[PDB]
Amino acid sequence: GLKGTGVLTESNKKFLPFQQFGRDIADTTDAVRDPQTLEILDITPCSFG
Amino acid sequence: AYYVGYLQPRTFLLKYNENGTITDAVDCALDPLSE
Repeated sequence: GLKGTGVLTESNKKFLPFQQFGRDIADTTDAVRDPQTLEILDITPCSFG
Repeated sequence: AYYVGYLQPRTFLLKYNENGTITDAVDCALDPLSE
């Protein structure tokens, strides 16, 4: 249900075993857990300028 | 010995570390230094 647009790179984030989302400075989701493999995936929005 | 506290609606500033662990907190309605 979390909708977004970006590149799904490897996060290198140490989530606690209950945690599902990662936030850094705002309401953006910086890192997200894979629902199937439980791999922690980064959310970086696509390149812009 | 067992301890019973009670919960209040209260604002905190939580110190997350680099590992995602909450290491410290400020009770924002404790004393005016905390405000």
